[PDB]
Order: sequence, then structure tokens, then C-alpha cells
Amino acid sequence: GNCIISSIYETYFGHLNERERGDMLVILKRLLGKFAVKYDVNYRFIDYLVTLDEKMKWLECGLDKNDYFL
Repeated sequence: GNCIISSIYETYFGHLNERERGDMLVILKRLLGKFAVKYDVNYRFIDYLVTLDEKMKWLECGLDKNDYFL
């Protein structure tokens, strides 16, 4: 389920603002509940793809602390 969410997040949600991304996550979780595929309420793509060393390397390079830019 998290891999499905991660694929959709990577290839679909890269060009949406915060409110539309929230609505899209709401609709996608509604679809997952309708078709009964297990996913986490508290899943984070950062914890599954971004490492601490990579996060520090990007933070020192000038990246902001927002989840959006992360």
C-alpha cells in the first residue's frame, strides 16, 4: 500500500500546492478504503526514502525546513 502511495506521490503530486495535495490525499485514501487495500494513516515518504545523512546534506546546501521542499 505504501509503495502505491509513494508511486502516486512521486509521479502525480510533484506540482500541486498544499490544499490540492490534501484534497488529493483525501480522495486517494477514500479510493483505497473503497477497494480495501491496506495503507498507513501515519505513513511518511520522507521516512521511507530520505535518510538522515541525505537530509543533513540537503539542509546544509540551503534547502528549507518545510515538508514541501523536502
